[PDB]
This record gives sequence, structure tokens and C-alpha cells, in this order.
Amino acid sequence: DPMEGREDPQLLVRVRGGQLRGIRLKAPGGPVSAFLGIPFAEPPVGSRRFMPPEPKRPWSGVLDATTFQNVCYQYVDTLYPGFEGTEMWNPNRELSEDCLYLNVWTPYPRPASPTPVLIWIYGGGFYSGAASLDVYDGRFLAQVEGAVLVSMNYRVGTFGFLALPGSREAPGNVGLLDQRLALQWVQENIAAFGGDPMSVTLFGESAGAASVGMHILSLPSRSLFHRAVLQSGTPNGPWATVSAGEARRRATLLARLVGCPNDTELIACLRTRPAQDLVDHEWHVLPQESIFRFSFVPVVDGDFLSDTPEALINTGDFQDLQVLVGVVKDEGSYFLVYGVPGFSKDNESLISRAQFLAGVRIGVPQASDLAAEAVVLHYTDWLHPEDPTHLRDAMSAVVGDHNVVCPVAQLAGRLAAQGARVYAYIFEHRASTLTWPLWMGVPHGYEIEFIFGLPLDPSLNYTTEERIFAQRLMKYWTNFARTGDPNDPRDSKSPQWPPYTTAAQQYVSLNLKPLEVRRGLRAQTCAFWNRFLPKLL
Amino acid sequence: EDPQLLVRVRGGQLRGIRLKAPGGPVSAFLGIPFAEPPVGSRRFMPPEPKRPWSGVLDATTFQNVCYQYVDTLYPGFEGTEMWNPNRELSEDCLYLNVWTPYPRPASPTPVLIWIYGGGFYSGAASLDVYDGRFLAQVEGAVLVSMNYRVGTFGFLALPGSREAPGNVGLLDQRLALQWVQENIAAFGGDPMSVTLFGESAGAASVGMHILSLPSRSLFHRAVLQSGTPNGPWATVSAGEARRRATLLARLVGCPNDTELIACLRTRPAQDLVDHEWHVLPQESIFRFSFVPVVDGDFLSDTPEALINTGDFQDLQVLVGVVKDEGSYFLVYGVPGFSKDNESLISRAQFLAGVRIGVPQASDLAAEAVVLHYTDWLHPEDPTHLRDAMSAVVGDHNVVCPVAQLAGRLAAQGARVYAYIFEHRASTLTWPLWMGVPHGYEIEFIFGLPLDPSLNYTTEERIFAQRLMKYWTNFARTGDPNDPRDSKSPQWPPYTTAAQQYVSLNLKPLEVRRGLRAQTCAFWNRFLPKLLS
Ligand SMILES: Clc1ccc(OCCCCCn2ccnc2)c(Cl)c1
Ligand SMILES: Clc1ccc(OCCCCCn2ccnc2)c(Cl)c1
Ligand SMILES: Clc1ccc(OCCCCCn2ccnc2)c(Cl)c1
Repeated sequence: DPMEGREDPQLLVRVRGGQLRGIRLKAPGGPVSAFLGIPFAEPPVGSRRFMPPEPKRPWSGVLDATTFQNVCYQYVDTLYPGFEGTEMWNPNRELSEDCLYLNVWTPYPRPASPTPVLIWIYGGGFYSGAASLDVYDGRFLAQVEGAVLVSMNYRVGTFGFLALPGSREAPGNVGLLDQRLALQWVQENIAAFGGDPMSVTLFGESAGAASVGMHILSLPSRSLFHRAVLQSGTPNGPWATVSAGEARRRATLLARLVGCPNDTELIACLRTRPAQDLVDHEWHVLPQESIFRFSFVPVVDGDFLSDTPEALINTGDFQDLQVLVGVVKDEGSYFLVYGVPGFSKDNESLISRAQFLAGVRIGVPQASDLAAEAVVLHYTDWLHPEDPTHLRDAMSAVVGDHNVVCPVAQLAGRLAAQGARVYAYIFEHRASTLTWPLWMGVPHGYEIEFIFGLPLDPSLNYTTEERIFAQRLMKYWTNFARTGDPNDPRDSKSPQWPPYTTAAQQYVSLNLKPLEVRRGLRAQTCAFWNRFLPKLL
Repeated sequence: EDPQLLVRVRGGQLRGIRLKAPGGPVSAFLGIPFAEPPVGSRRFMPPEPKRPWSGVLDATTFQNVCYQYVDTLYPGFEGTEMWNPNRELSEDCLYLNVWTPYPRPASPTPVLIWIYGGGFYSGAASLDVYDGRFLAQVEGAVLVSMNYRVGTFGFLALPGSREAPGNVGLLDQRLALQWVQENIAAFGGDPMSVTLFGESAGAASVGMHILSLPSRSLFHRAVLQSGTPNGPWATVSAGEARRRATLLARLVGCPNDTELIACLRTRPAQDLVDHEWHVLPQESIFRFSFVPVVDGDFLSDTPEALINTGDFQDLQVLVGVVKDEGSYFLVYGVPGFSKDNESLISRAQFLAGVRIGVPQASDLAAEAVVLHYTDWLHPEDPTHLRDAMSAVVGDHNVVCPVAQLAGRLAAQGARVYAYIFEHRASTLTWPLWMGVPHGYEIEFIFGLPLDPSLNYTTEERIFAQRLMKYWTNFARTGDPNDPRDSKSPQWPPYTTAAQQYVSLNLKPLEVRRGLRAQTCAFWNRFLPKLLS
């Protein structure tokens, strides 16, 4: 690198694979260091499609690490052309199978002594997502809390989770293996950045939180981190996993659909189809009333997942663990405009009672006739069982409770009974800049920008109370990552966030108001979903 | 001899007795025969009208209580003994009483007829809490109440047989109703304004008069207090009534229908009463052996079917409940409950208790009742489980049947008013944890707090006068509100749209909406689909 002597000396770093040169980024309160697009794996292309990730082979020279790399090949949403509501979640770099890269944000210059590491695993229903989206920007947590923050790309869709269980050519869960490979990479290499590999906190949202949860339940991953944060997502629940049988069913059907007639011959054929043909058909392998399930998700393979997540969280020893879990207020609203007839982002979506009954069949696709009517009866307001606004909102909560809030509640409760330290929250602030209609309240996903600090960017037109709020949340998260306790010990002025225990079931509300402690995490309704409803299901 | 106290009814002369109420006198006519005594071969048979009589029949005194079980759980205890017979037992008991203002009313007065409850196995028109002197004195009402046969004597049925056709206890009530039609005018009562009212089993009976056509032309308005014709306990099937009679027969030594009944007529009354209850699987402790039968005659179908398909356009109804219907039933049937301690039970107990309260229920339906009634913030708190156990029994047997009846009658034409009674009597001798228990609204309706010697609070004296006004305003008009009122809040009709009902307590009328709407949607709409 004949130009080293004239480049910035504070942006050169050596890792196990070679040298990198990062970039000095401006954050509102000062500069940060950013190292973007570090390969942590051999590009999982050609013969390596569906295969487990192979560790990146060393390079010569200084790797340019100043820009985000490719987004893992995935479906791109087009329901609403040019709409910020969906576009903010869309890929912001070129799609490519060659996408296994990660990013590191640190203070500038890099910390003198070992600094706690947050690793971000993104959501996107396992069919989408990228570590380079504006909403996952590590610069604010780095600049303001002094955090080292790592976020990796992992394979999604067929490429990440298509399995023919028991084969060697497509064992499944490779997308979770991508994540683990990045975790290992952090273990060997994060010290070279000022990162403390003995204090690593995973955090994620939705399918990401599900991924975090799965690393908790998979033993090879348990030595790669110390604390975890699950936001609006769980490894248990109706959507985050499938059986070996079901995964086998779905791969076979997708193979027929793209023209592919012995497991080896089948996978060899799939490997020849262009990436876009897989994406174009991946959705078409479900009854398209299962509009609320994705086809290629982590599989219960007896290997990565030794048994079902519900089994492992019912029988597991968790004294080790500290976990911060939680939900937004209206988890279900978002999805309604994509699956239930009568719903739109553009009108008020007041629905009929028949539309409600129909929506419950689509929301609980696994349900029998009896179970559906039980859900319908439980969520009806008998004082106004025809009121269209109460029915719109009830539809929202059926989808939200069944798929996120009650899975979280179940996980919180089980982890606490089996030794873990648990902190529970409900996030109740609607972003002032939100472009989804008012009726959706605080939708799924829209706490993420507050955890990451985006309101500190004055360019983004948040309120001044939202700046303050984001700083409180950043402190909660980084405090938890540092100590396993979101509270600031140097501060008893502020109200305390008590642990969540099976006796008092306390949890806090996150909004512009001071912390408020509540009891029972939607306790009556989730008893219905987690205890009774699994009979007629 | 007082001419106000000498009345002539269609069967002869009667002499009454001038009684003292707090605000003055009333004429009472106690112990009037309305049927031939149902003894010997008349046992189990429909009543026959009383034969006429010579001279002046002494009607100054309460007649005998219909032969019935006598409660022994807490001997001497005021709380229980107050429902116990207060005259001697006899199968010779088909008499009714009549209260009237003194002097006898100038102009035809609205008549209220009281049908007591006590589970179709007990009850007497002569109990102190059914005392008609207060409603008669203060509101000028003519108040009637009859004894009807209970237990095996009233309801043992061999469906299809001619000598034990069933429902004779209800036919006893019907006869007293015709009696009031043929005779109440001589007392200044108005045969054209007759309001039935009753409590529990009595409320059920009242409902079955609504649902039986021969009865329908004998009254104009009805009042159902904490009981229903529909529900889990008020009726049995033809087949089941037969199974039960036959097993009662074999238990006392008997033995063909005619043959079997004949042998039963030979048995001393207390033999029948002794084996009365050993006759159903004893998970059915919250269930009595001999109750109205769906005979195809008095009840042309199940009450459910009839309230689902009937036209109730010319009927006004006043229905309601108390706050803790299920309390009284706990100390008698559920392990862990007593009048003497605070009944703080374990979750194991609550689970076992639910099997009792819902004896009919599949495993899954019990599990469903358990999960619906658990408070998941404190799923093991004894105070929470105790209170829930009481709510399970009360909601399943009274509150949700009342909600269902209210809603059906409203939907199909009837003018309905609904209440929930929430004052606990200052004089109550049951423990505090039982709240406002089944039956303890009656004394306020009847105006017993007006008797100063019973030591009720002055507010209760004012409360009781209010309820007496609702009930008699309803008798007079079909509407509990005052036609030139006290300008308090109005009591709205109950409708299948606004589901409005009032609270009756010391504070002014409060309008609420949905009578345990969520919980009763569970019992009447979902839970049936679960033993099915
Ligand atoms: Cl609660 C909930 C709602 C939706 C959902 O998944 C929607 C996948 C939509 C996939 C669309 N797609 C992918 C490729 N082509 C279309 C899941 Cl896993 C869970
Ligand atoms: Cl062995 C026996 C005796 C009584 C009882 O339940 C009492 C119901 C209430 C009896 C008094 N009452 C109240 C209103 N009318 C009569 C039960 Cl489950 C069992
Ligand atoms: Cl919610 C409820 C509670 C009790 C009950 O019935 C109790 C009968 C008690 C009979 C006692 N007895 C009479 C003669 N021998 C025993 C019914 Cl039908 C309904």
C-alpha cells in the first residue's frame, strides 16, 4: 500500500484476513470510524448456493472498507411505488448472491480500552433485509455512547433457508450459519477495533430477534455472545420455524415450479436456476391464504435447532442469561394492508364483521373452524359487535397478539421461570415523521429508528422531545449491553426498570413520558393464545 | 265482627284478620283453600278446584307448609333458618294468602302474585320475608301468594302416564292464578291488572307461565328475580324425569306405570323426602332431582326453544340478579368453603370446585372455565380463587341465563327492564366474603326495613321504599319509572342494541351497559360448542 504514509493513520486496521482502511464519518456530535463491507465469508455462489458458509480466505493489500457491500438476493416490495413506508425497508445497494459482508462502527479515534460490542441482526421475515439500511446506522450509538457496533448481512429467502433436511448439499439454516460465522469473526477480530469480545450483546428485530433467540437455543452459538435483546420477534411462535417434513415439502414444490425434476440431482438443478427465478417463485409454494407465513425460514433440523424452540425454551437452563425483550403497541396493523380484504393504507380501513371473520381465518391459517370462532368470540366487543372501528382494531390485535406479543410473553415467562434475568418493555411512541396512516398507531418496526438514534440527526425533522427520547433509549440499550441492567446506577432520580419475574410480571412503557411500570404483559389475552387455544388448533 | 274482614268468594264466606303495619292496618286473608287437598290418591295428580263450603271459613292464619326437605346444615343459624318452614309440614297445603289495604280498596287495584323459590324442593308462602302487609299498606297493593307442591309431590313425573303426568306443582300455581281471576275482585283487586313476581325457582316458575299458553291469559306482566325457565337446572327431559322417578321408586321399594305410582302413593311422605336426592350422580350437587319436566304439554318444548321462537309483543318483564349469586351455593357443595372462615381456597380446590359447578362438562370445557376465570396476574391468590368460584356458579346458573332470557325477550317483542341488585343488608348474618348473596334482595322488595323493630338503617328504610315503588309502578303501568316522578335518572328499557340495565343500591339509579356481556358471551355462545 504505497500511499499509507499519506492516508489517515487512524483508519488502518489489520484483521485475520488482511488489512482494511475504513472511513471517518460525520455524526451530529463528532466523528466516528466506519469499516464497511468486510468480507467474512467466501461468496456463497455457484456450487456454494444453499451450502454452509466457508470462512473468508485471506487477501493481499489494503481492502477498501469505506462503503456498504451488496444486499443479499431477495424480493423487493413494490405495493406502494415511492412510498417512504415501504421504501425505507427496501435494498439500498445492488442485489447479489455474493453478499456475505459485515460492518463495524467505532468511536473516532478507536477506544483506548476494550469496549462492549453490540451486534445487530436485522429483520425482514427471513425473505428480505440488509445491514446497510439507513435505519440500522451504527454511527450514533458509536459517537454518543462510545459503542462498538457490528452488523452483518446474512442470506435470506431460498438462498438462506431452503432445505432438503438430511442432505449435505442443502442442510438448511445456512442463513443462521452466516450469522454465526460473523459472530465468530467478531470473536477473533473485534479487539483490533477496540471491541471487547468478552462483552458481546446480540440484538435484533422481528426475524432478527427470532435469529437472536435461536442463537440462545443453539449451543455452538452460545460461546459467541453474553447478552441478548429481542425486539418484536421470537424463535418460538407460529412463523419463525418449520419442521424437517414441511421444509422438505416446500423445497420439492419450489423445485417443481422452476422446472426441476434423489436429493443431489434436485439441488444440483436448483443451483443452475438464475437467482431471480427462485425469488419469483419462492412465494408461490404456499396456499396464498397463508399470506402471513414465509416459506423458507429456519428449520428444526435436529442440528442447529436440536428440537423445537418451544421445547427448548420449556426445558432449558437459563441462569446464565440476561435478556431484554419487548414489543411495539400495534404489532399487527402493518400486515393487514397486505393480507386482509377491506384494508388499505389510504382509507380508514373500517371493516365489516364478515371481513373480520374472514380476516381471522387468514390471520390464524393453522386454525380449525372451532378455533377460529374461539378467536372471533374472544376479540369481539359484545356491546358493539358491529362497530367497524372496533373490528378494524381487533383484527390488528389478533394478528399482532398471535404472531408477536404472545410469543414474546411466552418467552419472557419461560426464561424467567428457568433462571434468566429478563427485562420487558412496550414501546408506545408513534414517530412524528411516520408516513403510515394514523389508524396504525405504533406499527411493527418503528421503534428501531429510536434505539439507533436517528432523531439526533437534525436533518431528519424529528421533534426535540424525540431527540431526548432516543437518547434515553440508547442509554437503556447500551447500559444493558455493558452490565445486563438497563438502569443507570449513577442515577436514582429517574424511575427504575425492574426485572420481569413470573410473580409480579413487571414491564415498562417506553414513550416521551418518564418510565412507567406495569404488570401483566397482555396477560389475560396471551393466556388464551398460549394456554387454551393450542387444543382446537 | 268487622265487615271489612268478611269477604264472600265463589266458594263461601271468609273471615280475615286486621293486621298492623307501621303506617297502619291491612286486611289479611291467610290460608284460603284453592284446591282439594292433594292427599291419598290425589298425590302426584293435578290439582282439582276446592269444593264450596258452609258457614264462615276462618282465614286468619297461615296454613301448612307443603311437604319438603328441611335444611340442617347450620341449625339455629338465622341465615339458613329464615328459609326454613315456619309452619308444620303436610301434603295438605294447597292454600293461598291475600293482603289488602284497610279498608278494602275503593277502586280496583293492581294485583301482584308472589311465587316463592327454594329450588322446587322447598319454600313456603308464609316465610317472614314474603310478608305482604308492607306493599299493601304503603303502596295500596293487593298482594297474593300461594303454596305449591314441591319435591316429589310437585314434580315427580312418569311422562305420558295419567296419574303422574308431571308439573303438578306448576298446575298448583296455575290454579291459584285462576282463583285470583275468579275471586280477587271481591278484595278490591283488579283481575285485569295481574303481575306475577318470584325469586329463583319462583322466577323460573313465573317464566314457565310465560312460556305456557293456558297460563298466559291469567296475568299481564311478569318479574323474574335471580332465576330463569331456561338454564341448566330449571327443567329436565321426559326421558330423564322417567329415569329419576323409576330410580326413586326402586329406592323406596317399588314395585307398569299405574302399578308403580300406586305403590308410591302408599309411602309415608318422609320416606320419599329421604331418598329424594340420592337419585342423581352426586357431582350433580348443584342440581335437584324433581323439577319442571319438558312434557310436551305444559311446556310444549324446551324453554330454550320456546324463548327462541316466541312472539312476546304484548309482554312487559322486569328481570335482574344480585351481585354475588353464587355465594350461597358454595358452602353447601364445594370443598374449602364455610360460613365460619373466609374460605380462602387453593388453586387445586378451585379446579375441583369447577367440576362441581359444571358437572355436565367435558374435560376441555372445564379447562376452558378454569382459564376464563383465572386472574393471570394473581393465579394463585386464595381471595381471587374464592371470589372466582362464586362467579362460576353464579354466572352459569343465574346471571347468564338471565342475560340470555333478557336478550331473547327483547329481540322478540317484549318490553324489558333489567337490574342488578347491589346493596348488602346491614342485618345480614352471613359472612362478609359472600357479598350480596342469592335471595337477600327479597326483604327490601317486600319492605321489611319499614318495620322499625327489625333494626334496619334509616337509608335502608328509604332504599326499600324505592324498590317498592319500582315494583308497584311496574305492576300498575308496565314501567318501573314514576309517571309523575322524583326526577331521578330514568330507568331505560333493556334492548339487544344498547343492552342497558340499572344498579339498585343506596345511591341513585345508575345506568350501565352489558350484563356481564363478555363473560356471558362465553357461556351462552362459545361454551356450548365445546361439549359439541
Ligand atoms: Cl405475522 C407475519 C406476516 C407476514 C409474514 O410473511 C410475509 C411474507 C411475504 C413474502 C413476500 N414475497 C417473498 C417473495 N416474493 C414475495 C410472516 Cl413470515 C409473518
Ligand atoms: Cl343440601 C342443600 C341445601 C341447599 C342448597 O342450596 C341452597 C339454595 C338457596 C336456598 C334458600 N333460598 C334462597 C332463595 N330461595 C331459597 C344446596 Cl346446593 C344443597
Ligand atoms: Cl345453582 C343451584 C344450586 C343448588 C340447586 O339445587 C340444590 C338442591 C338441594 C336439595 C337438598 N335436598 C332436598 C331433599 N334432599 C336433599 C340447584 Cl337446582 C341449582
